[PDB]
Amino acid sequence: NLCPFGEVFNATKFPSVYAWERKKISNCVADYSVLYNSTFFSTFKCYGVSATKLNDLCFSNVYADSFVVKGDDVRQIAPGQTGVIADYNYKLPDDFMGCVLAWNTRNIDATSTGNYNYKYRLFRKSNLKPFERDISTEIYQAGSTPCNGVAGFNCYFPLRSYSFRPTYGVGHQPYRVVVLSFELTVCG
Amino acid sequence: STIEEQAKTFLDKFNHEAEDLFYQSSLASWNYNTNITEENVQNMNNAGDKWSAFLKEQSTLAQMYPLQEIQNLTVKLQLQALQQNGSSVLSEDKSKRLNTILNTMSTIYSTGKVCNPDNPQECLLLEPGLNEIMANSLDYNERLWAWESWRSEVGKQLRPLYEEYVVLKNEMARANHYEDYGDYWRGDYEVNGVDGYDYSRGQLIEDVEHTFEEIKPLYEHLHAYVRAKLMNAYPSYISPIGCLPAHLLGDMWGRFWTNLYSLTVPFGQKPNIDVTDAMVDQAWDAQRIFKEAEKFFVSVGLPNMTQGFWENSMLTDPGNVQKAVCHPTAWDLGKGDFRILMCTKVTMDDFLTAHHEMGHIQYDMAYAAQPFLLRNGANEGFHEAVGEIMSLSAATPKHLKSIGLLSPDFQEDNETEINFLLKQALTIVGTLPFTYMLEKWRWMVFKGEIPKDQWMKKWWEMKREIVGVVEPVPHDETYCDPASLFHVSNDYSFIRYYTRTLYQFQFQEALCQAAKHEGPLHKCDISNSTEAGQKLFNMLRLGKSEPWTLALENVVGAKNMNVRPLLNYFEPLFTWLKDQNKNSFVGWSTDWSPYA
Ligand SMILES: *[C@@H]1O[C@H](CO)[C@@H](O[C@@H]2O[C@H](CO)[C@@H](O[C@@H]3O[C@H](CO)[C@@H](O)[C@H](O)[C@@H]3O)[C@H](O)[C@H]2NC(C)=O)[C@H](O)[C@H]1NC(C)=O
Ligand SMILES: *[C@@H]1O[C@H](CO)[C@@H](O[C@@H]2O[C@H](CO)[C@@H](O[C@@H]3O[C@H](CO)[C@@H](O)[C@H](O)[C@@H]3O)[C@H](O)[C@H]2NC(C)=O)[C@H](O)[C@H]1NC(C)=O
Ligand SMILES: *[C@@H]1O[C@H](CO)[C@@H](O)[C@H](O)[C@H]1NC(C)=O
Ligand SMILES: *[C@@H]1O[C@H](CO)[C@@H](O)[C@H](O)[C@H]1NC(C)=O
Ligand SMILES: *[C@@H]1O[C@H](CO)[C@@H](O)[C@H](O)[C@H]1NC(C)=O
Ligand SMILES: *[C@@H]1O[C@H](CO)[C@@H](O)[C@H](O)[C@H]1NC(C)=O
Ligand SMILES: [Cl-]
Ligand SMILES: [Cl-]
Ligand SMILES: [Zn+2]
Repeated sequence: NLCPFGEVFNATKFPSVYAWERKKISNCVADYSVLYNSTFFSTFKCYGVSATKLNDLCFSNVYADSFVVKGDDVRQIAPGQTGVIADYNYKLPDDFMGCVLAWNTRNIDATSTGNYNYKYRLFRKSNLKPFERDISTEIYQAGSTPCNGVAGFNCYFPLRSYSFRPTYGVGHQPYRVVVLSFELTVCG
Repeated sequence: STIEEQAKTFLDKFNHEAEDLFYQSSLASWNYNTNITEENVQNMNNAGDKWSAFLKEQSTLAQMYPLQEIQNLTVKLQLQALQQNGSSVLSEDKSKRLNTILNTMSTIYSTGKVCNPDNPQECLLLEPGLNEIMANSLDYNERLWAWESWRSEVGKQLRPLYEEYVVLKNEMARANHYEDYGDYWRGDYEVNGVDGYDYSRGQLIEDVEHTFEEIKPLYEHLHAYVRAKLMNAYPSYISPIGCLPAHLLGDMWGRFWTNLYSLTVPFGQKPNIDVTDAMVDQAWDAQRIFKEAEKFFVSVGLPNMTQGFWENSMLTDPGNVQKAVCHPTAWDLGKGDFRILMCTKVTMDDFLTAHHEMGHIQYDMAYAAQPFLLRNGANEGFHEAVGEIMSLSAATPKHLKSIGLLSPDFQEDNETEINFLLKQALTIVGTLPFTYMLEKWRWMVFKGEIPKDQWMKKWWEMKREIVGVVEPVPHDETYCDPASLFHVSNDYSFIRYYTRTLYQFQFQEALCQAAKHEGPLHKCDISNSTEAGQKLFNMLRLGKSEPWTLALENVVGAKNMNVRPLLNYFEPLFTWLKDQNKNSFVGWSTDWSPYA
């Protein structure tokens, strides 16, 4: 059977980066011609493997991570980054083997009145481990005074929402990212 | 947790929350200036009041972090910016009354109109009525009427409002640990913390006066040359040893002597460099003007204009179907949104202005990576100086010939160059004594050195001595001539125009050295010079993070403003003026008046 790559890339709804979702790919044959011979993506950078030799290759299973970040935050979806997205939202291992694909979605993910659905984690105790996922909305305690559930002075809400608008610069417009992880069923 | 670390996380919350509210307020005022409706004037105020109310909330929240407990100089600058009490240090009624007089002054300045006694049905406001008279008319009485009526009609109304304006502004500055309101304005140049780069608020007064003494010789010869030419235009009205009457200087206040070029042109026979008809014949539109201006910044190493610039800017007048403010402005809404508001016409003056405003955008694009409170020029004079150096290079005949707007066989005589420098001096160096004397008068008023019963008495004593300009008719304390200027009655500092003028020539001389220029400084064009662009970008990226003394040092190599680069620009004209004034009187007597 063909692997459902259209179910992740052409998916209508995409999740926030802090609550990124993962989809496992098991027994199916892949067709990477659709993903590689297309100028629709703005970023198409592979790590540990090449963008062409994958056609004659097999893996135990493929994991597809999908989320939405701003244009300038796409550089952090890469091995060895230390930004806010990489530390508190989505971190890749140093020995990552896969490809990161992103494309601009200004017309569907940014509204004139401000699309505040897409969020990200700004404050967190320590960084996330590789492939870790944190959806906790606990009040972040930045000070010594306890917060007791109510955010106040030195007590900030951990999540802040992206503020995507179609008039933003390209660096602040919404970009949908799909990270394909390779683990050693799926062949070319 | 360290107080420094608690403040850093607080600034993170602020930088993300303020960047969103500032964009809503900026886009709201954009929708008004590009589409003047009542629905947009309230959306501008609603998003504006929300940003103002947000800044006050974060102000008191930021004050709970002791600024002395912070060791990081960068985060220390951000807290100090938020901890400014501003107008809230007043009581609820004094702050409410302050905004009432500030609005009444701004209203009567823009809506005040004077009527002609000879024709009472002819009533004109300042723009374009009275400004057209002061800029074109050659009638002594017509100019004297427009000059006196503007200061006796709308000036006298500002006198009681400006008195209460001074006392209320002093109660704010003295309450914020400042000597006076003048000391508050000088705090923009204040640097305190960096060894070898500090700068006190009082040091500005010392430096502005020290550099002004070196401008006196160039200004005195320009004053003597203009006076000699003005006597031929107004015989039996000007003394060859006295000051120039104020109503004969080219505009309402004598701020710029640009309109005197037709009366003071050195060589009227030589062809004028106006490429206006050239672009009209080559089928140029506003897109070509900005595309060509975009190519200029790319030629020096700076990047292109963003897609949002080409998608969102208003480069033409929408006409009677959509009213819009046509003041050329460069908008930095934040979040990667850079725009330019300009009703561009196919002329040479709009071609040079397009380079000025796009220079502001290149400055805004550079420091966009800095935190929110640090996205601004080094001081109040740095931004205008960057935009001015672009129009200097774009206006040189070498640049116009290379683009195709001037004929390749245009001969650049030594008289065409004196014509250009004389026109530049009437605008550039002619405003320096006016700018300094004006801010000097307000500094003394705020400090309490000029009592109310001699505001206008001391105002014209300084006009005669510093600027060399005498009033045509005597004014008592009923008048308020300084308030008849926009910047005085609209609560704006004015010393920025003096400092930017010395900065722009320090920048030009510094860039032309990196550009390997070899001729006179006024003939320099930094086009195609990637070295000059890299030298300039090293300061644009700093924003307000590094002190202005350090940012200025990164380009010119000096920790303070210098007047020598300004004199080198007008050096060929300065030696020519001394030769012209060999049989004239250089200087003026502070006693002659056209009514003694
Ligand atoms: C004042 O505080 C700021 C921020 O706390 C200090 O600047 C910060 O310096 C660190 C160390 O280099 C920067 O982190 C670096 O990020 C890059 C990104 O790729 C990474 O490769 C490095 O491994 C490192 O993690 C941090 O970005 C930077 N902050 C900013 C806003 O640029 C600054 O040095 C402090 N100044 C003083 C005088 O204490
Ligand atoms: C910076 O360097 C560029 C290098 O291209 C200079 O632009 C070039 O300017 C010359 C005129 O000075 C253009 O020559 C013209 O070529 C056409 C042929 O298409 C010819 O028919 C005309 O009579 C004219 O000679 C040349 O095309 C143009 N370069 C390009 C690529 O179009 C530019 O002037 C330099 N800026 C400076 C020195 O400030
Ligand atoms: C999504 O739809 C477009 C429609 O043009 C198609 O070209 C593309 O291959 C589709 N993507 C996937 C992953 O099937
Ligand atoms: C602002 O005013 C309040 C009112 O008491 C005062 O406590 C605070 O110190 C002032 N802020 C500064 C920076 O002086
Ligand atoms: C700038 O934009 C022009 C199109 O307007 C393009 O041809 C050129 O390659 C761009 N150059 C840079 C450095 O962005
Ligand atoms: C221009 O130069 C010529 C000789 O090169 C000289 O005779 C003439 O006086 C100069 N004109 C001016 C205005 O200096
Ligand atoms: Cl005046
Ligand atoms: Cl004198
Ligand atoms: Zn400007």
